[PDB]
Amino acid sequence: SVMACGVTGSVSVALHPLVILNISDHWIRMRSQEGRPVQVIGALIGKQEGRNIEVMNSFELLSHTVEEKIIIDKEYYYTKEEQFKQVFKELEFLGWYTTGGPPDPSDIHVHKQVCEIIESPLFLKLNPMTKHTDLPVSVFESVIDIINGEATMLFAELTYTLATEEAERIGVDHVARMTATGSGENSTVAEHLIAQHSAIKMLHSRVKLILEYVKASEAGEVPFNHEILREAYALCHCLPVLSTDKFKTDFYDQCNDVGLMAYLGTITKTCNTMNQFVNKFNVLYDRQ
Amino acid sequence: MLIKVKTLTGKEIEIDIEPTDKVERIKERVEEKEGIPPQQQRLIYSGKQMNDEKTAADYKILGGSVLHLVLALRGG
Amino acid sequence: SIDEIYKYDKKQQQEILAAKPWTKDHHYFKYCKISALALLKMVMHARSGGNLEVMGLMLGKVDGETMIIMDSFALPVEGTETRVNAQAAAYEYMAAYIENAKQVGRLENAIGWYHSHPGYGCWLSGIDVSTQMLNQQFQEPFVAVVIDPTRTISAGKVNLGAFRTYPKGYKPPDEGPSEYQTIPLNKIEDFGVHCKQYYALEVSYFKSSLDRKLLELLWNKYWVNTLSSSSLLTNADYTTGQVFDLSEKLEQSEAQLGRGSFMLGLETHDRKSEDKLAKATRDSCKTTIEAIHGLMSQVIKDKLFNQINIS
Repeated sequence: SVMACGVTGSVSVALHPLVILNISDHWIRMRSQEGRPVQVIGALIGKQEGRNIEVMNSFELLSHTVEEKIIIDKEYYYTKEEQFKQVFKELEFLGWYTTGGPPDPSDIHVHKQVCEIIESPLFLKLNPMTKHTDLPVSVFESVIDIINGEATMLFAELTYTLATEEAERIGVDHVARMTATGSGENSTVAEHLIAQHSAIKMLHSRVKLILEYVKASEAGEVPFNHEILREAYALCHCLPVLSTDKFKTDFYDQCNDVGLMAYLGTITKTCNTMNQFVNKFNVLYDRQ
Repeated sequence: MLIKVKTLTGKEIEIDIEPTDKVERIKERVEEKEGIPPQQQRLIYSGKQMNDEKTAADYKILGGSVLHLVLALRGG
Repeated sequence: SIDEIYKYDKKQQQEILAAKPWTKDHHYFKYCKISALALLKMVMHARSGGNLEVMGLMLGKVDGETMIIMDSFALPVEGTETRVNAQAAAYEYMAAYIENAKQVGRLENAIGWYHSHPGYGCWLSGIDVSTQMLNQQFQEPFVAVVIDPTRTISAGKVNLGAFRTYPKGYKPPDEGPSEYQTIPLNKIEDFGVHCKQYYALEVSYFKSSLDRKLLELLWNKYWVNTLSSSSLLTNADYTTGQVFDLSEKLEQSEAQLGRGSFMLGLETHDRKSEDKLAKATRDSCKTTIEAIHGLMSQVIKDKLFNQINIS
């Protein structure tokens, strides 16, 4: 590599999996057709709110190789910049991604061209040749650093986080599971309750990390503390979440409505089989 | 054949037609009777907008057939 | 396979397009596989509309009775629940997009359209079926898709149905039931007629490395808010509306069964008002299931949190 290897910069970036599945899919297509694996270079869009960056979405760009350098075509980008901004104008341009193993000069050449669009673009690099089990995307920003007195564009690496979007998550569930319907149609109870189930299972796991911490600060292995224990103490005390006389009746009033609602539906269902029984019986045992 | 056409005044007009005739001609007959320029006219035959250079036998229009006239349509 | 699916074949589409099997049968298709991309982009675009309708397009291919949805992209077009063939306004933006797409290396033809019905369920309306029926002649292959982006957050289950409708004057089979997500007071009627005209297709997926995970990890914190959906107030308006309309249907049923359909050596055939109680029982189920589903969001809180007290 070629890297400054400095202190972590002034922005944070957050990392998360489907888009690279979009990239991989292309890579497989391209590889089958041409007869050699072909990389794609592309844009990132997302947001920045503060100094922290949420990379929300991406799209592939066009490129060409003249010499050993890569040139991304500008006219192409500007046309795609006007169409994409009409639908998504909340999102904005963060930077780019490339493909390959450790950092090299041909990435720094292309990163200077991106500096023309926004003066501070992010760089992102994915190795699909990774022999390693951890997440093989690594994030950089470029720093202008002086080495031997001459100013050099050198990269600096960023750590990551995970962030929002429940609307999007419910699709990541479906995507993840890849389960098939059983004998029926899958039940209404089943389909409805899955979130509720998993939610309990999160609280099981949340109780567990707090609990083992409080014990550890008493026992040894973690030292004694005030700031975290005062807060855990306080967390216990809040329960149960209301007990007032005011809540009880309004809670039951809604429960009572949904108790009548259910009763009037189970009768309607029964009425139907009764009308069907009476129809079939009269034809056969009588003359109707 | 004589086809009836429903106009935008709320009435119906019968006009002279040959099956071989291009349909843009019918627009002109409708201008002649209803005073609406063929430039802004759109002929709808049973739910669909009639073409211009295409003929009336291409639409299988008979002498009992009825046309609907409406102004220009654009999606947006 | 896992990689065979990812590559697109131009020739497989050229054979299919010549052959044109769909003219024989429009109930022909049966499965769907939709990309992880297609789905996330479709939910986010739908959610950006708010509680206001938006349309987008899907790029894909077909292979046998499978439809494959490779990618999707949004359109800035208005006319989902008003304009018949709203897509036309979109055409110029689509022509741009497909051209831009081909040159980077995505060559896959348009498979269909997606739109969304926010806060009233996943079903095709009068506008939607009428726009699909033109598309199955002209556009082929063309499939309708619906998603709700608010309902989905509560249940945790993605409601996504990809459908196709039958052309005019085609007799439906006995294919009735589907997922029950309530409709408002005047929209009830519209579902009632249209449902048998179409069918939903079953969905599969695949996954790898940038979008999924910010969401997966975030849910680990996030989980509390989905259990405080508390529907009974949020969409209180739904219960009063459906129940007053369900009463009008029972009046229709009392007369229908009471006097009888006038027939002289003729027996009823498929209709959306044929055997009124048999229809009606199901309308009671879509309203009841949502109501108890409301109770179940309440029941969980009450048992999990409130029973702990202070020991």
